[PDB]
Amino acid sequence: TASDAAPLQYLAPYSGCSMGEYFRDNGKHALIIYDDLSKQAVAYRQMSLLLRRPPGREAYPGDVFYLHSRLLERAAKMNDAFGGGSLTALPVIETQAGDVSAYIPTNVISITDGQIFLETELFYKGIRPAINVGLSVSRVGSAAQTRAMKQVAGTMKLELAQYREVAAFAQFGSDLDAATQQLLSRGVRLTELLKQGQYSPMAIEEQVAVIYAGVRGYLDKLEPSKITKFENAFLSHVISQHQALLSKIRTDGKISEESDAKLKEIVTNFLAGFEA
Amino acid sequence: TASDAAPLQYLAPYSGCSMGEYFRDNGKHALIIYDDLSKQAVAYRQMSLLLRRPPGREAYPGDVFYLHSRLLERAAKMNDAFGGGSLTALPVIETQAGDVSAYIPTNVISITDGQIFLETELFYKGIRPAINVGLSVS
Amino acid sequence: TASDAAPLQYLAPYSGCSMGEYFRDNGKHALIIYDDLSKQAVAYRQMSLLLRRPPGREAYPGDVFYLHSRLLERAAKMNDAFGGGSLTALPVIETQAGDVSAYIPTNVISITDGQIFLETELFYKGIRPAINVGLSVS
Amino acid sequence: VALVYGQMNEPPGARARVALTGLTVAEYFRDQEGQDVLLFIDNIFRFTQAGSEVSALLGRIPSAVGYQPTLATDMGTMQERITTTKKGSITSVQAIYVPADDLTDPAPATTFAHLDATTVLSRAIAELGIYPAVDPLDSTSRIMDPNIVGSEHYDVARGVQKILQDYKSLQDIIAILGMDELSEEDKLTVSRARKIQRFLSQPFQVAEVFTGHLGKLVPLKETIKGFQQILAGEYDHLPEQAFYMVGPIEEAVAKADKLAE
Amino acid sequence: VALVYGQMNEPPGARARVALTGLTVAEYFRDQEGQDVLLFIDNIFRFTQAGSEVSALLGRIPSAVGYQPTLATDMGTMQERITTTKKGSITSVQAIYVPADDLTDPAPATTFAHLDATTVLSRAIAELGIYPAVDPLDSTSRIMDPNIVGSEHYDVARGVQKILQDYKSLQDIIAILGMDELSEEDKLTVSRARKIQRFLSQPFQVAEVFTGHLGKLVPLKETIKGFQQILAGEYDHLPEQAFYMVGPIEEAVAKADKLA
Amino acid sequence: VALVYGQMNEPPGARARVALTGLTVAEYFRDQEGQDVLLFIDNIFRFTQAGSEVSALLGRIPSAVGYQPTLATDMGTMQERITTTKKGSITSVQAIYVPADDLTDPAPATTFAHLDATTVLSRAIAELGIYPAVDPLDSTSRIMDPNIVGSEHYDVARGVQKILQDYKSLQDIIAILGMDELSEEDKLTVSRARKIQRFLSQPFQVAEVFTGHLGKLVPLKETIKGFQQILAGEYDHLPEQAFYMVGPIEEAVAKADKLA
Amino acid sequence: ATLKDITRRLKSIKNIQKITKSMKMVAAAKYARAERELKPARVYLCGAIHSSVAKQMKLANIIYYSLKESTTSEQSARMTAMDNASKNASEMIDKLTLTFNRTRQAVITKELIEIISGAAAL
Repeated sequence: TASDAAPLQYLAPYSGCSMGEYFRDNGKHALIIYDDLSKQAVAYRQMSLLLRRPPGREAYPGDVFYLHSRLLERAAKMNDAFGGGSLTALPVIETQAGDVSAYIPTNVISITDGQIFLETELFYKGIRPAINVGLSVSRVGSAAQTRAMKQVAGTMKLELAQYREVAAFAQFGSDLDAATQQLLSRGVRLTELLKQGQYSPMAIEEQVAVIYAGVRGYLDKLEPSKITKFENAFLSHVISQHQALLSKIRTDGKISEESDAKLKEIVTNFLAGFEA
Repeated sequence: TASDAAPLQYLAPYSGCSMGEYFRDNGKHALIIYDDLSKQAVAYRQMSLLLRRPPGREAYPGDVFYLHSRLLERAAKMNDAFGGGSLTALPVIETQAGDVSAYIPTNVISITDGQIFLETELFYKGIRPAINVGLSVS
Repeated sequence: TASDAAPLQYLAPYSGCSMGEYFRDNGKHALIIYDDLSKQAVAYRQMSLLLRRPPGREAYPGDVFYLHSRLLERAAKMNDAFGGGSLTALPVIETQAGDVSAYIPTNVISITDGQIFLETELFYKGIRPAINVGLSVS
Repeated sequence: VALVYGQMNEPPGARARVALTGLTVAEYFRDQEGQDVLLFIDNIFRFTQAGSEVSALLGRIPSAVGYQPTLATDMGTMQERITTTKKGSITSVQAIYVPADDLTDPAPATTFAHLDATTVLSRAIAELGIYPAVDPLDSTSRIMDPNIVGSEHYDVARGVQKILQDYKSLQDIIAILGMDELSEEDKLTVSRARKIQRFLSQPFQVAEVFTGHLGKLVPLKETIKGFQQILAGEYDHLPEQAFYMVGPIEEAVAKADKLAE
Repeated sequence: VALVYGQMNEPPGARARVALTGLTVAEYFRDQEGQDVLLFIDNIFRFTQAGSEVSALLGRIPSAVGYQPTLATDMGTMQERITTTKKGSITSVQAIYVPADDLTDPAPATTFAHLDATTVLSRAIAELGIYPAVDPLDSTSRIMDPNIVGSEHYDVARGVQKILQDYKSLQDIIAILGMDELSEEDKLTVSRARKIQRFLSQPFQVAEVFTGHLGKLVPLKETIKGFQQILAGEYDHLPEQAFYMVGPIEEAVAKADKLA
Repeated sequence: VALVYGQMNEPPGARARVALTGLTVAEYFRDQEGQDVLLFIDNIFRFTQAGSEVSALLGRIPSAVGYQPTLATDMGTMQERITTTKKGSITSVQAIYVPADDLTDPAPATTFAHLDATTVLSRAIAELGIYPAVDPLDSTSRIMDPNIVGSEHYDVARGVQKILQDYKSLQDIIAILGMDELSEEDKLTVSRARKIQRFLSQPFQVAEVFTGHLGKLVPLKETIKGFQQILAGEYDHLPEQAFYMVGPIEEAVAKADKLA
Repeated sequence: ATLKDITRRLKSIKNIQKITKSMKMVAAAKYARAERELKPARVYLCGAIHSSVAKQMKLANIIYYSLKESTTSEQSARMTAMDNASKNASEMIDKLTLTFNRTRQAVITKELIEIISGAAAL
């Protein structure tokens, strides 16, 4: 913390890394969150300059890139020959006025496999979590999604990208064709489905059930203002009454033609209930 | 003035201040205009760099705030116990491209008891004095 | 060229100039083409930062205008009493994004006796030479 | 109330320490007496400017923006004492100067992490005559949680912020393209936003010399409700001006009449 | 292929030199065996950055934007070893990262001083299913000069692009006002353009283990003819999909047959 | 005329002192002969630049933008001798080169305070074809006082600036949307402003080879007048082009006939 | 200029350019419809429309005429007008970006030069 000498703030991430390596190496899986790499960079810069090493841009030492790369590379997926164990790392970087190109944000972006970009404008507009879906990325991609998710994730990703093309028009769309007027609607509902309260992470099966609902078109006639309420209650319902379908989805790992049909009815009857 | 040595330009404000305190400390009233505190800062900056004191933000000494705070704190209203005299100061600062957020401009705006901000836009427009109502305060 | 030490890139234009000067000095007429003064300027700046001279606008050393004025002052038209000879210089300067206000371009415009500005727009649109007839001058 | 002072007429040194003296007095009542302390510091930036002023004479290569290389740690070992413990409680209100108005300046920037609630004031708001000039979209509190203030409190707050954000985005655009083309749906949020923008101002009891208005103190429920109604469309008839420099929503209604002529 | 690696954990000096090491290797297949080697530097920006780190460490004053004082020489001493000598030639495909999307940033700006062509891969094109997903209007080359590729080559190329450009124009119209105020003329530019767009796609032998399709290595001659004729109007009767993922025009013809 | 020169080809020290030298010559006529002098200097910015050239060599920590910490005092003890006194008069005209066009540059920035009148030239205006390219809202003169130029002069002067200032704020919108959406009233300022802007230009003998027109010299009362009328709406019927490149207003009316 | 100032305009002129562009596609649409409906009727921010009539300003059979015409001309006018407005917004988004990057760069160099200047005076 804040009052601990620079060197301890400097070290912290490595000493935490080692701890996570014990799991990685032993066929076990470990997750590590560095919060933040921005403050540690500062700690390091402070010692560098006090030891009088040469300062480069932003007063950072020439080896600041090497401080993080040697840290973030220790995260990896081993081979069975080595135990198949892993170390995933979620490093946090604090940008300034959204300057993702400032020095440290540039290094770390350049080192990692993807970025989840959060934005104030989004946050205050009601999108929480504030993920900017267009600029966020996952180099690993689907190589890491489940077949269940992919079954849905894929068309969602696509209507959203499509909405993003037209979104700006909405607010002045004094007379748009029903083609694009369609994408605006899918656009705002899909967006409302991505919203989420905190401290309540969902089970992959619950996420696909809800995503399926709007992606399939079921909430298209529903009011944007209600999707948050719909999902909540809809999900409360299937987590209550339908734990056998979710268990299927879960197990079968995908949405069978059957479970597909069962969901159709579950949502078309719940929706009816819903707008009574 | 312009050809006087940097140290004279630097001192000038403190000199003039002291002549104003005579009135302030003797139950009389004085008004001092520091025209301007921008050129003094430059003088200070010059004197200071030539002494080999490491330059700071914008090339000025790390203590330019202090340079002006020390001076302007002297303008004051004494109680009857001290004569009830006073010293009122009207320091001038020159902005560039009407940018009042600038470091020096704000350094000095954060010492005085208000500011009168004049804009060239208002001036050309016919509004003279070019006082900017919104940005000036007391 | 691109692979010779900066000092050689820096030097190159002065040497060529001296060769053009023989002709100028003997009633003859030479033409010198400096391509480009942009890169000579960065070669000289590499030298200057390595010698530790204070970097200024765009990190260029304070004397880069003179790097160029000295060179281009040597192009000249002598009168009969000195041979009538002459040296004509067509120095080249590379702007970024058509920005003709940059430090180096401006420097050089303030030395030569006109410019020939070629525009990228013109070039694609099929007008070549991509000369900008309103902006260019002699 | 005990008072400790190291003003602007002092040498850097005094300025680099008064906060310590002040804070030390406060820690006594927290620990040795176990009481509930209220700590006011105006302005903590001065502690950091003090240090930057002697820094070069201490022989240090400057960090960015002229600051000393030990800014954050210097701030850390201090800010970490200004805190509530199990022994006593401190409620610190620290004024934080923002050089050149730039919130990213290493100092203001480095201080956010030490706070649980932040009130960001803006000259752009002040310039319009809206006091207190708090920026509604740049101010935050760690208790703005439905689990802590309640959903009515929470939905209103966020409701007010969405509309001000929604209006911020349109501002630059109706600026040029004008307002006709806007959807009645969107020219109502321009309305409500402009009224909220005002309903957020308030005549302070310590600024009558400034506003020429009697200071009003509004109770938490009068606030939540007033905004709830503006957001609800319950005053789309009153004029914006009726909402400027008033306490509770009823004064906005009364002021409408007074303005009614 | 020989692979030379300078991983991100390596110190500045290592990521600094590894592109030279790779260079060394390639120079052999040219100066010792006089081949036409291919050099791939991925990515050219990290080369430059490694340069700055090393520079800063040696305590030299950075220049504009924080790069090294020797940015231009560090680059030149390497780029220049990549050429066609009498013995053979090294050709380099360099992956470029543009900082801040700023093409006038010193890193990128310096780099273009040496480039003779750009290959712009485009996500948009990919979305058309078109692959390779190269952008026919954004990708460029210094040697696209009739004085270098010859008038024929030069004209076909300039023919392909204009048509592709024109169609781009119409693209806006089509979607809004609907595809028909379109002239006997405007309807042909589209048709052909759409045939062209496809004829520009192609099956790679590298992706055979996967596309279940046979890779094609079309020859330059075949390339110019192909497009020549489409421009010409020789296959206006052929249908679009006849041209998707094929090699030489001959295949466009035969695919049409199997497509009745 | 006495001529003193230390040009672009001299080493820094020469350029750093020739001003002093021309200056001294002038001081002699002023004080030793009580003479009315005229002192032309091209360019006084070069003296300061010269100073910046040697300053590192003198071993000084640089001030902002790499200039010498003694910039102002150096300008000062030099500028302060270029002045009229009780003994003699010195009318001095000094050209001040502005680097990169930046008037916030320490050199030019520090020079404003030494003048009584300033003529700030603009690339933007020059590029519009208006010569001299003087910025009307940026040039000033301590004589622009009603009690010195008379109120007639003082009111036309402030009249012209007010309309150009007004035109200036409309420009942002004119820029995306043109004039259509403009108020009938606003469009009249625009018309008048564009006619005042053109009438401010004029052919110089010295620039005849470039204007293609004969140089003109307009008498003050002709200027005060011509501008009154324009302001007063006495020429709202003439076209802008009538006012471009002319002397007296009477010539602007004529040009209008010729334009037919 | 301030990167934050420049990013405001850019932020907004980028929007104005997409709005404006959208308004033309609409204006073209209606104008398609109109040129057709116009055909028959003769056998019986909109540019300088409302003003042109306004200045020169100081049944049914013909009412539907002046109407059926005044809408082709209008939807024509809005169309071109919004066509050039985004043409203007684009020259600006390209113009401002250059000012943004000159400043962006300049700000970084200016700072470093300040640091280097102070370090070197020790």
